[PDB]
Amino acid sequence: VGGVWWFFTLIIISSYTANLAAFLTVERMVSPIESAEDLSKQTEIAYGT
Amino acid sequence: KYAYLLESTMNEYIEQRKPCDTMKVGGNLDSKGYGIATPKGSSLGTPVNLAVLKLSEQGVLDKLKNKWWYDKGECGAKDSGSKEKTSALSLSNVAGVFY
Amino acid sequence: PYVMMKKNHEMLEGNERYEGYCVDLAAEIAKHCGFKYKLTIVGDGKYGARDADTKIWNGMVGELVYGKADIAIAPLTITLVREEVIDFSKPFMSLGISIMIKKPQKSKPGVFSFLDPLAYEIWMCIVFAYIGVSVVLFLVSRFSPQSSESTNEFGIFNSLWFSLGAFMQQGCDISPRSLSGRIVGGVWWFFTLIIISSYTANLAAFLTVERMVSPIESAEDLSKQTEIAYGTLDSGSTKEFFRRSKIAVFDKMWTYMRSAEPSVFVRTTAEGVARVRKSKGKYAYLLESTMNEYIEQRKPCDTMKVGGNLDSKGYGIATPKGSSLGTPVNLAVLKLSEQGVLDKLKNKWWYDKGECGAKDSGSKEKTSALSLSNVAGVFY
Amino acid sequence: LAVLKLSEQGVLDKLKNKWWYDKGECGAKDSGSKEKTSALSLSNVAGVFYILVGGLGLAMLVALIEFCYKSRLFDRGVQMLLTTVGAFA
Amino acid sequence: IMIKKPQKSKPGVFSFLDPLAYEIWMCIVFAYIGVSVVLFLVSRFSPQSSESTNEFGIFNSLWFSLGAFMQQGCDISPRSLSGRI
Amino acid sequence: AFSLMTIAVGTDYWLYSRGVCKTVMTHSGLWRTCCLEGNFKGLCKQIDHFPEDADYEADTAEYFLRAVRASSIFPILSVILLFMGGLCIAASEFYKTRHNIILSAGIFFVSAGLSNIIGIIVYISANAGKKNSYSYGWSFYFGALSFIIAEMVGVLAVHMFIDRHKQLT
Ligand SMILES: NS(=O)(=O)c1cc2c(cc1Cl)N[C@H]([C@H]1C[C@H]3C=C[C@@H]1C3)NS2(=O)=O
Ligand SMILES: N[C@@H](CCC(=O)O)C(=O)O
Repeated sequence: VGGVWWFFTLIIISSYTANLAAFLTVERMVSPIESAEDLSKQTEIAYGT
Repeated sequence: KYAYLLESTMNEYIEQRKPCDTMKVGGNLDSKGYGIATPKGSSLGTPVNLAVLKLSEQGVLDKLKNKWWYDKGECGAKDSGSKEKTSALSLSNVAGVFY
Repeated sequence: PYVMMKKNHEMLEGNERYEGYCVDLAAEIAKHCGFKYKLTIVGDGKYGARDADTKIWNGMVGELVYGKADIAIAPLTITLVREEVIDFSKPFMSLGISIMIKKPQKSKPGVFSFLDPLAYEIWMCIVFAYIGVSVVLFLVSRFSPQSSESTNEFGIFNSLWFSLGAFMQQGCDISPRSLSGRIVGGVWWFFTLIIISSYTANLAAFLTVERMVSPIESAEDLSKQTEIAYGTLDSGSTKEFFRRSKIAVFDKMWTYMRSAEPSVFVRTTAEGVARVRKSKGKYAYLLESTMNEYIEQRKPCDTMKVGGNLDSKGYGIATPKGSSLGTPVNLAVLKLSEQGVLDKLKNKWWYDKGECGAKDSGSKEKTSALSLSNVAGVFY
Repeated sequence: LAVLKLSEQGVLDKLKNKWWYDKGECGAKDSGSKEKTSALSLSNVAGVFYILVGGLGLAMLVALIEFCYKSRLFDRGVQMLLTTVGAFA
Repeated sequence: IMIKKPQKSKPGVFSFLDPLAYEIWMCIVFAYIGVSVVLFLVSRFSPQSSESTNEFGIFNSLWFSLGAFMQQGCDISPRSLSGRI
Repeated sequence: AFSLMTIAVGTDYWLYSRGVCKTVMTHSGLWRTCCLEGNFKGLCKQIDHFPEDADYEADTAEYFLRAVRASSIFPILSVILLFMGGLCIAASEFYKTRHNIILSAGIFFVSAGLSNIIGIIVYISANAGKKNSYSYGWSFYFGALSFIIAEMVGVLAVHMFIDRHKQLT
């Protein structure tokens, strides 16, 4: 039980710490509403022509 | 709180030109085209019909498009995607771990 | 999908035989314009580009010059040289030249992908090193000196447990106490420092650059490859578009189309589709924009569209020059554009035949959270 | 004058790379355009395996030479002397 | 000048110690012997339960410091204020 | 463990890869490489450490790795130490009550695996450097099993020697 859970630990931790610098510094945009169908289902905003 | 609708070559011209604080989302809801207009029955209609096809096949309208939308406005983000830089951590990056 | 015959085409005859985009388009024209139509396929098979000096553009336009056909509701490029001989209406689709290539086949899924940053030989030779060190650490620790050899806690099964504890980095409660036993435990510590850190460094590498890409995904990339040859449809306006080349990268493309070993041209676009699939990544084919996205929605989804359109041309309904029928047809193109029908007819034939179902918009982001399918092996 | 014409439009720039490079077949210019990540092979990491078997060779050897010693620093009055020679050196 | 290509270079047998230069591997071993002799000298200062309580001889202090460097710690810990520094 | 190795030294299906058979799949080995799936089939050729476009000159790393490989000194030493270990087992019945030949046996069985494990590595490391989609057959898995069986003998040789001097105790 201890030997396999150690091998479980060695994979999950190394898959965790593989790119931990980038997931704390993601710098992505939110992109709230798009493609005029989310515009059809989110009417808090105002339209204009 | 305000999402404005306009034409495609306006929205690209706004977003490329500074302060560049809007975003073009989605595609074209209805596709349409600007056309050079002449009076009906004019003698100056038929070479005009030929002249646009001259500029499009030779690549002038492509060359006119790459000239004008680059010359006036350039928001810096459109060509800054290739640059990658590294930075230190901040305490704002890991603050829930302290919490 | 412009005009292609029904599945029961041998049973049916007449205008009910053919279907497609233009057949639905020809129904909507006469619905608004008020005539009755009859479909005649050309015996050529080529769209009808420039003639071989004979000047009767061999194809559709030769049927339009000869007075054999009245209108051309057909995929036909509105370019300059076709305009001087026949009339076009306003365009009903917008499309450009596009490079179509093979899939990279760089997907590579796995269930045991956690064993990937080291090879199978090393994961074998780790186990051989694990057993070999564990018995040497035993054979050292149990010699002739209650008994003073009983002071050591190192049986063989404790030696199996010590070498696993050093390799898994967790450490053990027991530790060697003799000078000969600290040599075997000391070198195995140096072994598990390099081998584990080779794993943790390369597993970071296989979790940053795991992606599918094509190396020739741009216009200038395709221009510079003599390995990836490229041709287009014979007797088409695309072939005529490179005959009258202007730009330096377009002139560079026209050099390799002349000096082609062997001849890169095909008689039909689908023959060029079949040529890329037989080439398996070593040949590219430049065809239309609306044609390329229809190839993606068909079987067996082994093509991809790389790069944007080279230009922006269109297809138009064509009449011979000076025809009275064709001026309300020009209004009929503008009507089907205004009531969304040209969108809706394009919404018809490009939606229902989406058997591929990928809708590959792609994720250009590199910071992807690990799915459970990536590391489901260690849970097993 | 015709050479001075062609050099200024860049024709000789256009002619030289076309005949030297494009007629040539060596693709070392775009071989480095793509880069890959591979698994570690045993040819890459074998010196650590060489130290390990070399470490096990030393480990069995010291346990043997000490054992034959038992089957069949030191003496304080001289360890002061080794300190003096050590302090001098 | 024209030469034949190097055609490539294989990574060597001992290529694992390439991320650090050979000045560092000298200075790590010098830091290894430096810490091990000090850690022995700190814990043995003549206070049997006198002078024999600590396990840290010179041969144990070699084994603690190499244990602490290879990321697998050992049983013995300094258990004194000047030793734990 | 002696019989598994002496087969694997003699037999020649250690490696399955695309290669030539007279100078496409091959019955390669330490000494005699052979061939299958061809017009020739079984026309075995004694392999050579070729310098023709190997282009190694005074490469003390590459020359010594291949000279050990061309000699195969580690699998042969894995035989010689393993037979002398078996000679100590035969000399446990005769010349008995000496009790140190049982210690002496377990050294040779463990060191046969140490001769085996680095003989595995100098075979694999000299191999790569293309031969895509190579296979290791089942001759290589005999020596893999000849590793593990020889260790458990060297295990049980020690555990008998434990009981020999606990009898003296
Ligand atoms: N984008 S597309 O190919 O689907 C497409 C392209 C075009 C369409 C309709 C569609 Cl669906 N109609 C327009 C039409 C509207 C008016 C301007 C040009 C014609 C008359 N032409 S277009 O701009 O060539
Ligand atoms: N619709 C096109 C097909 C040929 C081509 O793409 O060049 C035409 O008739 O011009």
